[PDB]
Amino acid sequence: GRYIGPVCRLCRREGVKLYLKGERCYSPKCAMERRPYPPGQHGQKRARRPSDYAVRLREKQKLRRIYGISERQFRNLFEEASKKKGVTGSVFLGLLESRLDNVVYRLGFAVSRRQARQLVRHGHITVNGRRVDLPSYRVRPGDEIAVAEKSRNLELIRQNLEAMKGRKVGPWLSLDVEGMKGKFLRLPDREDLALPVNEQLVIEFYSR
Amino acid sequence: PTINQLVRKGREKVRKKSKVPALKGAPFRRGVCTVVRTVTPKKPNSALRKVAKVRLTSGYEVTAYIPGEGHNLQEHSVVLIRGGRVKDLPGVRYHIVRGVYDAAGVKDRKKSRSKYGTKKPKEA
Amino acid sequence: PKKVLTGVVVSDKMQKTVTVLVERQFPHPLYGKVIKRSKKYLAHDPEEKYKLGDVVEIIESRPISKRKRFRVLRLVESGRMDLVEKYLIRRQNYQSLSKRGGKA
Amino acid sequence: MLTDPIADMLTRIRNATRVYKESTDVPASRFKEEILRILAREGFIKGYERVDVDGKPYLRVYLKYGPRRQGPDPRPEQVIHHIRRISKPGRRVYVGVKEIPRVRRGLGIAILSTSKGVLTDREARKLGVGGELICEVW
Amino acid sequence: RNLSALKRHRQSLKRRLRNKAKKSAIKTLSKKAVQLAQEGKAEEALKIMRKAESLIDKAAKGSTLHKNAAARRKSRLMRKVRQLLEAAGAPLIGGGLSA
Amino acid sequence: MVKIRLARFGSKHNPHYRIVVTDARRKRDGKYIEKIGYYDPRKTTPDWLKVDVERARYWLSVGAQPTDTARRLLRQAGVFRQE
RNA sequence: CUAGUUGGUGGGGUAAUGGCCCACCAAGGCGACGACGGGUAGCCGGUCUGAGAGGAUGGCCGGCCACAGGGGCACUGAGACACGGGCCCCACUCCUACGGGAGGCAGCAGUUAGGAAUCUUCCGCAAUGGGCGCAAGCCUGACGGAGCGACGCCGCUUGGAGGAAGAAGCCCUUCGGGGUGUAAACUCCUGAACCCGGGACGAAACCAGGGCCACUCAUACUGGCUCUGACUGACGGUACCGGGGUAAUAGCGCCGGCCAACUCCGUGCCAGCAGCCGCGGUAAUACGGAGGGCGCGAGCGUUACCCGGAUUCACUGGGCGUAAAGGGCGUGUAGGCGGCCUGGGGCGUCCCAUGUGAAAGACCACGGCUCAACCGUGGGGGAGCGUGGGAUACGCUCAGG
Repeated sequence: GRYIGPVCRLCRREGVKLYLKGERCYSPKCAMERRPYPPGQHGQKRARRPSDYAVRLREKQKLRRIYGISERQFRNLFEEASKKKGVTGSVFLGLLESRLDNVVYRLGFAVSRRQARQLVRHGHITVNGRRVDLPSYRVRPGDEIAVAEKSRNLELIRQNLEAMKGRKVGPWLSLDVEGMKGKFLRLPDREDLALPVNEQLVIEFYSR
Repeated sequence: PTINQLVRKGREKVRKKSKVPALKGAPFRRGVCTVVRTVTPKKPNSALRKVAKVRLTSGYEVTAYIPGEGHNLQEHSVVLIRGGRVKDLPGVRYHIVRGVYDAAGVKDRKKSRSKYGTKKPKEA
Repeated sequence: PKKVLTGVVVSDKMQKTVTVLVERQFPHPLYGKVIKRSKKYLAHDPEEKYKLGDVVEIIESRPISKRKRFRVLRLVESGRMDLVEKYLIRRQNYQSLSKRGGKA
Repeated sequence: MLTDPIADMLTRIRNATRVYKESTDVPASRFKEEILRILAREGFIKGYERVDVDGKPYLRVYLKYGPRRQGPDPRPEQVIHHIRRISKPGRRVYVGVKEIPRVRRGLGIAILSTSKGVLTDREARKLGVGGELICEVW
Repeated sequence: RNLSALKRHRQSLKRRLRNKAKKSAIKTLSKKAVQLAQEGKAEEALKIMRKAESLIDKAAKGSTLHKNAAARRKSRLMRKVRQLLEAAGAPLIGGGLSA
Repeated sequence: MVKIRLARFGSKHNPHYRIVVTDARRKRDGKYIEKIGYYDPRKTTPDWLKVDVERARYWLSVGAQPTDTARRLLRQAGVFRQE
């Protein structure tokens, strides 16, 4: 079971904003607002010069907690992105962004990555018609990711797809807010993501 | 060594020697207590380390440490040995597994209970 | 193909049989240098033809006796004890290196 | 005795260049001359020429160096930074055309001796052949 | 218990006996002949040899001698016989003997 | 006796046979003499039965005796149609 | 170390060569290039690790061998020295009217003993395949399945959004306050479990009626094609589809350094921790609890063992003045190595073709299960060795100088 526990506390430990809640993580309350110091009895105390490990560790934990994924699954993606041709760093990020549950989030259906995970899980999602309830499902280029008809009437889905009016979409995506459809055009490139991550250190961490 | 020498005598592969003849190269061995003495430390350290002579099913008669604040081991108590020496007690090469057979777990152990085999206390 | 080999007759001490000393070469499987080993075959010599010192071609045959599966196909070059010597001299060092020691 | 003529030559060369000799003699042998041919062509030595020392045949090897330098130790960079014997008596080394090494990522060479003559690793690969791996230069 | 295919053993014993009986006849005649050639008596030495030859080939008919087992027997026989007959023999009947 | 038969190679509930030329005595999933086709019982794909009729005919050419089901598949790929 | 020992001649036996076996003759065979003896081993495609070289490994699956309570033996057969066939001996078990009889799971399942430890006395012959039969069909603990045991791998579950300058409890405090913490409470949505309905692939042959071909004198056999053709599922009413529907297993290790994670309290060289260095004798980030934190998540941690780190046996890839390491010196055997020129040979060496290198695995590509793990198809690379052809610089050999 992927984490499930206080989350704005991770935002804090990474001393960087993490959108693990979609909304609110804007309204002066992501906590990273007037309280960006780590959680716990020591948060306010001065921080010491981190060790090379600490740095590589913290960097990976970030990139990972961003997609609310287990180390177990995370690692396998990485070792997969290591074998396949091309700059491991980005190739890795490509695969992370190809998770059906991520895409859903990326396409505005869900407000957060967690929410999207559930929508996919509870069947409210489609992939070329056939429904898919596997969050780890890998979306390929040229796949329509529509909202389940039976759910198209769901209060939740109508709100999000509403506010989704106007909101642009990643250059590797595209969506028809009408039939609540969207397409995975291509694998995003490192540039396409504004991730507060340095895969450089993530690769190095799995080097040790 | 010359190449021709290497061809003649060649390199000798290193052999490691066990540090735990718990025989059968087993993970654990059960034995019977004989003496529940109490040795004294070495070089600097000082105290009353609780030890126990054990007659293993492996045919060996050994000395084993008894971890924990307080134990309940006696003369003929059945026990399980897990291997692991004790830096201060020359001659003790294995620890006794607490929570198995006759060795009761440590009472009032609220932390590293996995070791000291003590069940989870029910928080009132 | 019935295997054919070439060696020297290092022994004519038996009846209708001779000891051919076939030499062989090859690269050491790990250190690569070309090493050179050798083996003795007892070959069938009916005519009692072949003599000590002869270079002969041995041919894989049907068993003739236990420890004897080769027949002297033919003679390649007669007389040349320079080879028998090595073989004998080597047998001679054996005459020691035990509780005493081999000459020089 | 002179155990390895080829190795003797690479060393004479390594030795002379380290002190910046202009020339440098090495007893002549068809084979050694064959090697020098490559050394020149690959531009490692100004060139070489037959000569007679004390009546016996030798090969003058005209050494080549970089230009003078700045700061302390104005000694020129060597053109022959390296030059090591590989196949050696009592440890011969032969390679198939698929095993011909790629010296210094291509910036260096390797002189082989093939049944097609003495060639450099590139030449050998072209002619698709292998053979005793004489040396390595870069 | 009871693996009714005991029958196999049951039959093995018969066959064993049937074979055993063919061979002993074979050996007896073989010597019989060799010994006649031995003593130089041409005619009867061959006469018997032919029987031996026959029994042998018949033994190879079913699975008694079978194979080259039969061949070996015949050759070792006709050989021994013709040679021993070199005592002023002159193979009369020349039965099992291509003169 | 040499046969032409099926060899279970699928997985639980996902059977996939291999029309094979083996000796009657081997495990059904043992070492065969040659592969000459494959068969997907559940036609999970448009290509659920290849047969290389060329080879089959060769094996039959010399005693290969097909299991019934094997023959029925060989017939489908017209190994017998003699038109 | 060894006399059937090494060879020979004649002979036996075999499908067949052969001291395989025998008679006679000769005077042998093996070893330091390790005979003989002792120990260990079932061996192998592969597997784990490793940058590689290499190291370790060979259980599951496939190939070979060996054994069948232990030892020996043959019969019958195409084939056995024959797990569920036979004979004798071995001790043991059982029946005995005490003379004498009967037995032998290293097959599936199961029992018992031993052990830290290893399953159902299950379903089925439907599928694969196998034995007999013309066929119908019979047999099939092989097999196909279900069951027990995160024992391993893979997948998933144990909610989502909002929600205070921030409840209470608990912890710390410079007593101002800080922390647990949007966490909770609560609101709304979502809705695993669970309920209701539908309900599968795997099965098409073998073989109900009709039509037709090949062979044939035949409308007698035999074989085939085809059509409308029919029967058959253990798993299982399971997967899956549709509708309804509840916020609803966690956890485990660690926070002195190596090593990511610190405060209070208790304890007082005690009780305890401990992989190493070490920690505890009144301020302990090292013992016990708590708060907080770090890691990972039916997972987490320990023990054991292998490699990695360990270039710590060094071929890749190390060394020997003083750190461990030159034998005290010579003479020389075997062996390793080889001045200049020419010619022959082509053994090493290099090239080409060809054969073999199994399958599985590894690599790349595409494909199947919602992904993946897993699996399918295809392709490429690959040492080594056999065969034919070729080259001749170097090494070797021969001849000459």
